[PDB]
Amino acid sequence: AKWVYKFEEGNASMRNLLGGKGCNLAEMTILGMPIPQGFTVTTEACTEYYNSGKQITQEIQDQIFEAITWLEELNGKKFGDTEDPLLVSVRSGARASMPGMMDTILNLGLNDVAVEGFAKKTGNPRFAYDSYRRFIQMYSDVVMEVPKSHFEKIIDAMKEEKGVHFDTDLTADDLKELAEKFKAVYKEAMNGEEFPQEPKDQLMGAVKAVFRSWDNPRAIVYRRMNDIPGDWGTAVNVQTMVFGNKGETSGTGVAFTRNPSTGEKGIYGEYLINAQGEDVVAGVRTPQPITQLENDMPDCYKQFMDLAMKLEKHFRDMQDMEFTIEEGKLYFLQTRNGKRTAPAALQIACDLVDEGMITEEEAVVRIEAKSLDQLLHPTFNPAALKAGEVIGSALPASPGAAAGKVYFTADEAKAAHEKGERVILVRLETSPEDIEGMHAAEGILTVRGGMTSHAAVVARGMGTCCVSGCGEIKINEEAKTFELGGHTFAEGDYISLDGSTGKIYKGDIETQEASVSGSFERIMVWADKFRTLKVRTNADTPEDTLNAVKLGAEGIGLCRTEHMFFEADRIMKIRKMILSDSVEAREEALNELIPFQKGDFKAMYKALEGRPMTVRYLDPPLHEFVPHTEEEQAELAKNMGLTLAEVKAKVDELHEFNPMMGHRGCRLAVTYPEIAKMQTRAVMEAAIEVKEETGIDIVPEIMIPLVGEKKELKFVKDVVVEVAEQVKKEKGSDMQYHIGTMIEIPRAALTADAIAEEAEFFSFGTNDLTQMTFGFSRDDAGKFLDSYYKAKIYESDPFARLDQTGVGQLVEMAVKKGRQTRPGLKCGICGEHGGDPSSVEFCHKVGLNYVSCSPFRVPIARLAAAQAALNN
Amino acid sequence: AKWVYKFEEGNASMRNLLGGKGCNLAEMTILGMPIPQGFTVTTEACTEYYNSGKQITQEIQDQIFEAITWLEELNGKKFGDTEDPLLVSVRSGARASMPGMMDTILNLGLNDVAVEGFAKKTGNPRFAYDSYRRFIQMYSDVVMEVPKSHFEKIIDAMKEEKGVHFDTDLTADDLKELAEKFKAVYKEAMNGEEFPQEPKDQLMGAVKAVFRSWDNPRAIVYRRMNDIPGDWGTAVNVQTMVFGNKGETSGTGVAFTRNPSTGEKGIYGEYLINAQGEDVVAGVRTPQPITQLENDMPDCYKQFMDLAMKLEKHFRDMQDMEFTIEEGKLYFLQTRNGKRTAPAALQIACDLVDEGMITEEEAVVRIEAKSLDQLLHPTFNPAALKAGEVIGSALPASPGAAAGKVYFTADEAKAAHEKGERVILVRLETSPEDIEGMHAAEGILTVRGGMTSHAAVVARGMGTCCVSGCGEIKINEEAKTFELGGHTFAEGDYISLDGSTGKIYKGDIETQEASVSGSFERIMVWADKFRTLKVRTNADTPEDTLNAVKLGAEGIGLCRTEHMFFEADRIMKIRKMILSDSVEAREEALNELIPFQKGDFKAMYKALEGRPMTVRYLDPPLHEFVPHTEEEQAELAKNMGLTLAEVKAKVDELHEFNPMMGHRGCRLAVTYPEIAKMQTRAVMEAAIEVKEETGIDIVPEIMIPLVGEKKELKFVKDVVVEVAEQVKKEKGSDMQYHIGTMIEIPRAALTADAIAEEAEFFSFGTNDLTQMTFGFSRDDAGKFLDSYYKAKIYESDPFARLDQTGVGQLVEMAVKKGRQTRPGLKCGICGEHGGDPSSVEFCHKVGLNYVSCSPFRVPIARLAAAQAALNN
Ligand SMILES: Nc1ncnc2c1ncn2[C@@H]1O[C@H](COP(=O)(O)OP(=O)(O)NP(=O)(O)O)[C@@H](O)[C@H]1O
Ligand SMILES: Nc1ncnc2c1ncn2[C@@H]1O[C@H](COP(=O)(O)OP(=O)(O)NP(=O)(O)O)[C@@H](O)[C@H]1O
Repeated sequence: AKWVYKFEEGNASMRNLLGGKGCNLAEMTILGMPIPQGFTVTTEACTEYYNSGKQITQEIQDQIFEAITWLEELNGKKFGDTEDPLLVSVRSGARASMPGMMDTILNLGLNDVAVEGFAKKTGNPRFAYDSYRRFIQMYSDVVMEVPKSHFEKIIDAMKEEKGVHFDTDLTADDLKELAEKFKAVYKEAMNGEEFPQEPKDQLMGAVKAVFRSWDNPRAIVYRRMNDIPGDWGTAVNVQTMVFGNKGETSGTGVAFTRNPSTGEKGIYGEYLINAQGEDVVAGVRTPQPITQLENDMPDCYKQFMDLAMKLEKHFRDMQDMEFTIEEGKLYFLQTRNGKRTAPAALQIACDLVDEGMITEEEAVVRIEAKSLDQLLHPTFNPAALKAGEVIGSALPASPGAAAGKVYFTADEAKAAHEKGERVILVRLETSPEDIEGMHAAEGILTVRGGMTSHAAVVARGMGTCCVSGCGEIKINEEAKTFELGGHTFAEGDYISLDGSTGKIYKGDIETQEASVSGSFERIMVWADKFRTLKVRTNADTPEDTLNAVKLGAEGIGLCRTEHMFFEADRIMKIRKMILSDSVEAREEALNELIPFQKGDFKAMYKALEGRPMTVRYLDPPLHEFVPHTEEEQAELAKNMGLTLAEVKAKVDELHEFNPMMGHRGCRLAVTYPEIAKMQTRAVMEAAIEVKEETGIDIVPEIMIPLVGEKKELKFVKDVVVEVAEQVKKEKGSDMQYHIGTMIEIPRAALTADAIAEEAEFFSFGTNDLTQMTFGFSRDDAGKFLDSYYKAKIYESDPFARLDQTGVGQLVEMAVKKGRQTRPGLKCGICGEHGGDPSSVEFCHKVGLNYVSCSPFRVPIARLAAAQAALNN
Repeated sequence: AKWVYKFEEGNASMRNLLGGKGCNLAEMTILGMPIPQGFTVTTEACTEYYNSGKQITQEIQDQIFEAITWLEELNGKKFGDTEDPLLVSVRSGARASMPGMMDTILNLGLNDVAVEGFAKKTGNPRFAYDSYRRFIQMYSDVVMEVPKSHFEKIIDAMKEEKGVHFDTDLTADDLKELAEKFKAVYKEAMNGEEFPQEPKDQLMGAVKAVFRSWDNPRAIVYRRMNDIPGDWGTAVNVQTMVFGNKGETSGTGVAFTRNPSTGEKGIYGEYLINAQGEDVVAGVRTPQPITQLENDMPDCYKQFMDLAMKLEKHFRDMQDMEFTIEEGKLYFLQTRNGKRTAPAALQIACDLVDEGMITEEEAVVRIEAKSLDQLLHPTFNPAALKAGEVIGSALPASPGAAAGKVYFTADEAKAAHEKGERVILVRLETSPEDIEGMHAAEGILTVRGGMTSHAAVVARGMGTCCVSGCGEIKINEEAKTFELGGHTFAEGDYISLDGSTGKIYKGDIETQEASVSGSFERIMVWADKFRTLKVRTNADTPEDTLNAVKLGAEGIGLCRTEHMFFEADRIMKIRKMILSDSVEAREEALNELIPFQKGDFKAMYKALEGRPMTVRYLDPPLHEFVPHTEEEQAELAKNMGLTLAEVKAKVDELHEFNPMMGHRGCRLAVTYPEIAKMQTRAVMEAAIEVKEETGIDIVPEIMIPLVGEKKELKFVKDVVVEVAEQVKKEKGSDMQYHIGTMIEIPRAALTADAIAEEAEFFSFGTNDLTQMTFGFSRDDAGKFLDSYYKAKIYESDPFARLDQTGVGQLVEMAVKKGRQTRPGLKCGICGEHGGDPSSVEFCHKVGLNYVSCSPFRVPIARLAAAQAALNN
């Protein structure tokens, strides 16, 4: 059946068939707009391809060519024809937006003859070859593997030798020449083979390699970053060209109907006099401000002006738009919802709602939950900024205060950042090839490329400062240095940028905390209103507490209690207990902890103010609390009066093949019910008084880690209660208090109906359940983990994102089961997953009471709650 | 309800309710044997009791005393009266036969007063008073907690002060003496509270206790061994007492209806005049052969014999019977299927099946499959035994070559077997309390006790050797020595024990392999004829295939690949490989093993003779295939151009916190597919060659470990399928092969449906699965497991008995979801749960094509796969 569609034959509501591109392309057409005519091979073909074993069925290929013919007819020219040839572009696009990640080829169907036809038919040879070097360039770079630098340097070395600065300055001589060299590049790079002369070769060649784009390395990166199933595929758009390389009254631009950094109303973008779209999107040549095209083409801009506010309305959201003017005749190639900063993200929403185009529901919904992390990135200290040593100033591509140490590629910057380093990456061009870098880096500095460049839209997206098109940079790539201002910067040296001023700095500038702005707060009342999951916070100190509470969090979900045991005033008391041979001896020494931890629990409860807290009883194994240093073993052995060969014997004894799975947690509490009881008293006595002290009521939750058998937790909770019951009788407190569990071990989940006979609550630590379920531990894992992403085996970080398909089955089962035995059972999530919005939604969906996250993630959790509800 | 049944009110089928010892007194009473009329309070009382916060209800209490009144009427004696009292036995016997794991009290209904009325009645004060110190004893111990260490000394402090060598020798006044001191002993520990003289209060206090028995520490251990469920509890019996301790015409005993060790046919059992059963039973005295009762009183002999033969006949099973002569009269007290050894248990069945009394089927179902482990126990080297310095000798109460270092208490013995010693237990007596020892002991040596004893029997069932009743020995528990014939021995001294002669040996006698009787071989036939499961083995070498094979093993279910690097001529290569700077350096270093490994398979392929083999690829992390010593480290560097700095650089890096959850197994081939190829080559080449030579058909199974994702196994599998077809092209081979996957990560059995699409078989490596379903290690589970069993947290050992409840869930789910996409899907299990009968059944029942257990456990799988085929 139909593998090929015509723009007119389609609409925005046909996105899964033709992409966001051909579905807005079609849409733009059906809007009557000046959109160059073409067709789309649907994402079904892409699929057929991989199952046609990276090939095109005789059927799907005839439809392509059959459709091409159709374009000829309409245009009045034949494909890659000899004299008056039809010229096409071969564009990609997935179901979703992944700016500059996949590839596109331009001017497809110029052979060795047609360029002469072309030259003569347009009476413009400068133009013909520019478009032909451009074909061999793009085509060979993408269809084959021949990299840009080659073409980038050749097109370089030649303007040098020729003593020219701009592309617009090469003669048709140099371009025909360059044409020759570009095919030399090709014929070379591929042991003999010469550049495909038949457009039916060119055409099929592109379509295929654009399907292939789907799995570019960089594409697999953007997809993980944004939870995109690597299986969707991409459609290939075949669109009849419109040429901007045709002179002064011709040229190419891209724009956002509103600011994508600031959020501000009114056009934003760039344009490039006499140029094809690539140079601009592809961060290859630095273009000028859009105000130019306004000034020096007051008409084509007024037209563009209208059509932009059309599309804004038609789509009811701020749009990024690709366009070309060919000889004073403006053309719209693309439109989409611009990827923006979170600060921007929010401003627009409030705006559109305020104006009246979108509701308060549509707002909360569209916002990319994760970008909220940006809103708490530290900004510069004014005085420090005002004293930093300016060395230069380029484009404010992406906002942010980025102080770091320079690397000249991505893989390195990433590694430097994955060491502990704060990295600033420095690059010739603004590229989506460097996405591994841009993400790693605190900041990005480039010599060329504009804010409209792909990378930029995407950098504004992730939350990476950018400063682009700094043509005053020299990059010394053998030396691994670069020159700007007066100096030369060595790899590792501190530069600092400001994606807001644009001004660049030698050195490393101070950063203070950041302010949370208005619209943020407006947005925050809506989610808060539409959501039904409560947002907790993983937090172990009153201070961590105040921070989350300030952001707008409702309780502590996980409050870990291992630091109460670690600290100088602490670590002795516990160390004593471990070396105690008598049980009373162990009791006795832990006891000397009680005034300490109770004073902790009071400091917390004070900060807490009646919000719930799930306190986490002692997690890890004793050997985490013993001295592995002989210095502190001998000291210890005197502190009590033993031979160092007993304390050394104890550790040795407590030591473990696998720490992840020792006599730890609930298995510990069992053999040493004493620690259980001790923490019971502190919590209770701290709770009771701080209620008696503040008047605000408290209902302690007590959480037991690493359970997996009902009878196990049974034994343990029986202890706690007694202690809670006595502390009560003593004090004479009627105080409600809950005892529940961590569901972190599968069997705990698998038997959730047994466990629930005991657990008053369930707390899901998928951090730990994901280790157990997967079989790898967080740490040692990294060893394969990246080799996995690049290979498409895990399309998400199981420790960063709750693996619903597997780990998730357990999460649900433990709910469906736990609640069957106890229907009014509360459940929470508290991992790192507790703040990933995929995890957050899913948790709203399998029936959670709450999610808990890091203080500074509470708002990702709150908006991610807002949307989990509305979307169901 | 009817919480109480007269003996006449019951039968065989009321076993779960009357308990075992219930349905037997009922059964036997109906057949009308000389059973002393008593009555049975039901096992449901046990439950009601427990449930009732461990108290007795009014109705139960009422139901008891009412029969106590019926009990009087027949006896013509008002219970525990003063002039002519009614004296009862309060006995315990669960629905399961846990010999002497349970308490029972003799002679309840006696006190200072009633004792006197008895001696006036019975006109025999030495007896009258003996039985009041007995009841005083057996009560103080069971209901309270006073130890036999005490009582058994004041008794000896009397047989020394009164200068007698026997208990018989003691005048009624020593007993008037021995009696009170006992009460002195009792009160001492009861806070100034004395013995109860309440024929009523004594009863309730006694019952309560007998119900409490079910959770007896020995019991619990015994319930962990024979898989008895921990919720069944115990029924309780109050029976009229007859008297073996009256005179020279009275006496007690017990006798098997066949040799319970060697299965020999005919009567076997001992006897003791002038004592109540407990003497023989508790292994507190040494009895004489029943040959004795044959000369003394041959009517009672001949009475007894007949009923033993009628008893076997009625139960179609070698009975274990208890009798007590009260003055020329005989009285049957007890009966049960006679716990035997694996030897005997095969014997009888074949005999019973011959004779014409049990079906071929039956023969199978009722052989404790797990016992066949004794079967392969090594036999004392005959030449080395002909040398053996025999020092003394006694009752061969249980068979076997027991050899190892001696300890004086159960725990000293067990704690020695933890470290890994081969221990021999040395005891005053054979007692059912010394169990942790009987389990960990290679055999046991007691000064006093019979072959018809409690512990004795439990020794035989376990397959544990026991030489009992060696009057010679003198234990010096202080110094921890014993003086026997030759010399005095020290805690740890090596000796051996021929349990088949009860001949002792000074020294650690050399041992050797053992064979299997034609009786085993006969049963093995009846196994296969009846089982649905196939059975393979965990085998790495031709020696161990050949071994497995001949035991019944069909093919191999799990061949490990590790030694192929472990080994001498192998390790340099993987060591050469790890340190390889290039993939090229790898492949190079790698291909050098192919020759080594290739034969290592051609080897196994002439050994399987067509039997299928499951080949696990490499599993561990590289840090295992390196020198973990710093001397070790440098020596390899000198051999490959490097230095300590370069070696440690690796050996350091290769380090993981938890290597169980490490970059290992399937995750290795992801980043180093060079091995997968290498391994695929070593196998594929060897297969055909051998297939082509012998002319036997060979179809390789290949199994990838630590798979938890579908895409994950295909990548490794794709690597495999290329090398495989590359060899097949080379050799012009059509050799089909199968690529399956272990299932040992929980995320695989979860997503079974996805996995089976790529994997041609599931193989259940139950062991890491357990370790991960439980969230803990086995190498590390010593430190709490003990608590857990003792505390009843865990009933069974999760690393030996397949956990049907939790882990079993994933298994089913795996075979379900798995077979939903590959109907033909073969799945087998290779754990240590592949030689556990209980585990095997669940496997049978769910649909595992086969089971695979270690070569020396194949006869257990066989029988068990046979039993479970039937019993389902
Ligand atoms: N038929 C065409 N005629 C003239 N210019 C075109 C044509 N098709 C695409 N372009 C331009 O060439 C550049 C590349 O096309 P495009 O398919 O949008 O890829 P991209 O913009 O680089 N990445 P993305 O926008 O996310 O798909 C853009 O500037 C387009 O506007
Ligand atoms: N009413 C009785 N009269 C005489 N002897 C009795 C009586 N009741 C029990 N006995 C004997 O006392 C001894 C112990 O009692 P018993 O209830 O059988 O526990 P056990 O044999 O020691 N262990 P178990 O076999 O598991 O129940 C046995 O030797 C009995 O034969």
